Amino acid sequence: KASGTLREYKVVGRCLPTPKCRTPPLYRMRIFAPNHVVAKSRFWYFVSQLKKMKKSSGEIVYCGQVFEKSPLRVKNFGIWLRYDSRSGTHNMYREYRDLTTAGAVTQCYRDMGARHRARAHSIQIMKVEEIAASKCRRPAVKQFHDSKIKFPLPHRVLRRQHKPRFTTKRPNTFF
Amino acid sequence: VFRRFVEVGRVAYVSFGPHAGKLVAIVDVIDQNRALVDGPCTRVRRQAMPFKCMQLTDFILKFPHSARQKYVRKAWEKADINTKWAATRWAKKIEARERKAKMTDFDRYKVMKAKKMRNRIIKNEVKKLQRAALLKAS
Amino acid sequence: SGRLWCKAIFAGYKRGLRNQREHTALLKIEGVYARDETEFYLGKRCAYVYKAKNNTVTPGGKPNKTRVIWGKVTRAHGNSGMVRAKFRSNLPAKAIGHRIRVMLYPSRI
Amino acid sequence: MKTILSNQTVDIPENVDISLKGRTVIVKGPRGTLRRDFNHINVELSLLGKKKKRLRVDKWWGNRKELATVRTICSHVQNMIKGVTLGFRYKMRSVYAHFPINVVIQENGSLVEIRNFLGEKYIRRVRMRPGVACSVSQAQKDELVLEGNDIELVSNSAALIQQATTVKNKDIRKFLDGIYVSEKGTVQQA
Amino acid sequence: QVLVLDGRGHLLGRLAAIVAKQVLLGRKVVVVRCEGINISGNFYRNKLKYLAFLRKRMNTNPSRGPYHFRAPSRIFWRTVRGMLPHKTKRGQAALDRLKVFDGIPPPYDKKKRMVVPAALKVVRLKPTRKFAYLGRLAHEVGWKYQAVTATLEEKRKEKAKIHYRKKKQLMRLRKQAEKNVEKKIDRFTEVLKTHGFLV
RNA sequence: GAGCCUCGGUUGGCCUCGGAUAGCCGGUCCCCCGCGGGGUCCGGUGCGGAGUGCCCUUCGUCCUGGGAAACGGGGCGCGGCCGGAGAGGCGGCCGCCCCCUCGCCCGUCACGCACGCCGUUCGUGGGGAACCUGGCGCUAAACCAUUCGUAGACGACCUGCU
RNA sequence: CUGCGGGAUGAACCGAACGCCGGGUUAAGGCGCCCGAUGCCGACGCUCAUCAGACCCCAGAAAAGGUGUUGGUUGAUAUAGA
RNA sequence: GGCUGGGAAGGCCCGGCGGGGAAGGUGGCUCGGCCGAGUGUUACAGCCCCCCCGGCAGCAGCACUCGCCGAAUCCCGGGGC
Ligand SMILES: [Mg+2]
Repeated sequence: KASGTLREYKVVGRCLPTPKCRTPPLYRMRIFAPNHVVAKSRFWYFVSQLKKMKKSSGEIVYCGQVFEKSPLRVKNFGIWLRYDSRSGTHNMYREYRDLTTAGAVTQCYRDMGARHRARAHSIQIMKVEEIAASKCRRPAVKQFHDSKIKFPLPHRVLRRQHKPRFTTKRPNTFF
Repeated sequence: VFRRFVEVGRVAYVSFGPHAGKLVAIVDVIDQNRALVDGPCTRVRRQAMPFKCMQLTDFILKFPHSARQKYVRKAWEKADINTKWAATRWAKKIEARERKAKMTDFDRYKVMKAKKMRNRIIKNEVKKLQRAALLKAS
Repeated sequence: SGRLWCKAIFAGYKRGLRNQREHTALLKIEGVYARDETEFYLGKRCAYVYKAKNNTVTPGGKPNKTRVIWGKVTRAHGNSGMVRAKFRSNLPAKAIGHRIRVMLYPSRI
Repeated sequence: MKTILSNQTVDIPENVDISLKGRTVIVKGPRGTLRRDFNHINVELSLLGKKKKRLRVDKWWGNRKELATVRTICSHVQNMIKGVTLGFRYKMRSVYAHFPINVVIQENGSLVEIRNFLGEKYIRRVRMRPGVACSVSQAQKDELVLEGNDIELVSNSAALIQQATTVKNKDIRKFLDGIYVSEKGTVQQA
Repeated sequence: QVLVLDGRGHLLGRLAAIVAKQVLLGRKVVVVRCEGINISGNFYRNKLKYLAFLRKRMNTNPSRGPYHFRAPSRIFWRTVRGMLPHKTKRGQAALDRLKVFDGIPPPYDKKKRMVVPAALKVVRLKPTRKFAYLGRLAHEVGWKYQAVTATLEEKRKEKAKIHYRKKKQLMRLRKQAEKNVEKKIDRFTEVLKTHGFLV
């Protein structure tokens, strides 16, 4: 599985009806996937991992993207992880600060890949929950919980190094 | 020795991006290199904007860190950020760059003639002043 | 009374790492360093001017030692302002890193 | 991670006058003037308040390694202020069993010669850092006093004269001989 | 029509790649003050690398072996040559256009020299990283003329200070003279500031 | 003045040191040092307008006929004073003759107007070789041959000879 | 018995198979210079090596350790004062 | 054209309910000229934010370009080889 700018999809599915069980129950899951085609595959993978259901023996009842309810508010997201290392698997809890839940999940994937060299296929997303300012364990998120937060830009290394390449003036880093 | 800080209500100038060359005010900080921004009086909606593409000026209006896009506009209008920005040397230099960009060939010819006369007059005056200074030194 | 052509440099032929196609030349126009300012120069006539030992004819003038190879700008080349050009005869490969003048009068503006 | 802001303040006395040339602290007082360039540290050196009562150092977006510089610069400034106000005096005692150590200052205190160390005919001439003056202490049979304004130079000279008297090719645990620093104090205690 | 570049504060490979690319395009490039070149990493790393390069020699006949030039200008020249097809006629012709100097020679001591922001240490290197000066590295591997270069550069800087003082006086007198006759150039100044000048 | 070969080009920038958790410009009432430098303080800018995102020069000619500006330029203009030694190879500062009214705005026409068609426009009196004008200065050395052994397989090397 | 693009180099690897050409687009691979192309105002983190690291075949390393640094799991005590 | 018969947002807001940052307030302390600036503590809202009851044209995947899938629910014009 690859990763891009992930979107949250709600997928509802059930096993195909049979004369023994006329009305099978409906199951839903939260799947973060680049598109719906891979969202269905991830839903089937997780359902087969949990229930005795396969794609051939079941069907997808509803698949739809879940829009962010408050895209304009900054929120703290807690994500519970289940990934595989070179050694055995481990359980993790990570906190991220983003405007959207899908953005938080993308940040979680990027951070896991950067810090533990874990690919997307090895990572299972268990639960993503928005959290208030309190109940945050990671000081990195907590240090931004300040109404009177101040910080300058000390070392602004200039870009456009190849905009006109030869100049008589050396650049400036203090602004 | 820093005089510019990322404060709630700081006015920032967007160097590059979709809303390039437009003023905007910082609402809340999202992360180390990302903050919630809002530009109601400068045709900029409320969305995240990285610190890389913004250079903040010396204008700071006071409003709560999570105002709902309405009180920030009121503070912007009361402080009259547009007029103060237009009075600054920064906006004047930006407008000079734009005027240079939009200058046509006829205008270039007029500027050439104007400089041709003006530089000669100024250099004649400079030579006279140099001669006077040399006379004074001796 | 002055210069009416833009300065360009014959950077090389269209090529891969180990194969070279001599029927298309790569030009480096001065002042153009992005794949957005090359739209102006598309279709512009380009010439490679050189002198030789023997005299040749000259339109509207006495015979001289100057000979040229005329060409045409075809398309941009890779985000850096590089321009692909095609000439009626392939360039001698002696002009690598030499002056090629691109004219201004396939005007369409 | 990156700490948003880390800072520490130094409360200087009214006697000391301190100025900063961007990131170079110049400290002058009763005993003299001390200079130390705090470049290559990338901190915000702020001098706030009238009469320059307090010196503040700031560090924005620094990791664990860059964080200790905030405390180390404050410690260096504290040592510099103490030296410019009270100074640093190092007392060291020469230890021997049979051969007595003969120490003589030569120019004023800068050139020190050590004689009869374990009976060695060789005499060690040790030069000290500028601004430090050595002397032969009184009221003690065998003691030396090192005085100066900069703690670094005095301590370096003390280390030089400690390492000058070293026993070679013998059990150092048995042959406990040489000159060792015994007390690290100030010239004036007040 | 000739590029003159000041080597102080520029990284070795970062400047070398750009200079080689410009040289291959028929441009004449002059690199000046090659003792100001700096290389990333601590001084001991680069010292060990140059010593390891010094170990490389032909066992049977070191005269035919690699040529270990000690001058910083020649070190930069070799680094640039490593980025050119010097075995071909085109590469040799391009390399002939390059010219490097230790210090700033009199032919170029009275010229304005450009800097490449894409090769500067302040831009490309973190402030917390360590670097080594090419002059000190060369002096410790066989260079002979570091002190002479330093003395000549000090004299050149004194001369440049005198010239810069004269330039300051000239510019200040120019600015005052503009104020003196500002009434006779009002119409010429208004049209200049209409199209984006003097603003 | 022709006369062969070889090419690149198609306005120049004649310059501080420099730091990047900082810098640029003046006056410097004040102090010190040799018109200038250094320090304190004060006042202006700093996404650099005392910006290479820049500056400098115009790239049609000639007639006369007005206004603004104005003593500027040229005759490889002729004679003196210098700076420059890193690989100087360039400029600065003064004396005397003659000539021109050049830059900006408008009147006034005339310039093979070659009737649409490409290498136009220059650095260049370019660089190398051979021949036609004058003024000012020139007079050989090297090698072979001979000689000697401080040298040597032969070359080579150290030496002597109006 | 098989050329061609890439893997610097090359039996078997990756892509893809061959008449002579013009234009366009791709695969596998790449875009600091050699060397065509990131001369993106690329995004998020990690890493200092006085043996750094840098892409299937493939051209090299193990057990065991490190408060060097960066995340996670569990367990206690701390204003009745660690 | 569809969607959550799009999610949020913009404007006048009206009659309420509770909760939380911790402010024209108080206040131990600190820095300057009652005020300006910085920290903490219970903390209603005259700085605000969030949920629950309900309703107005003002919308439209919006040139205030905050993130979709698209085309008998799709057509026109121009440039280069
Ligand atoms: Mg020509």
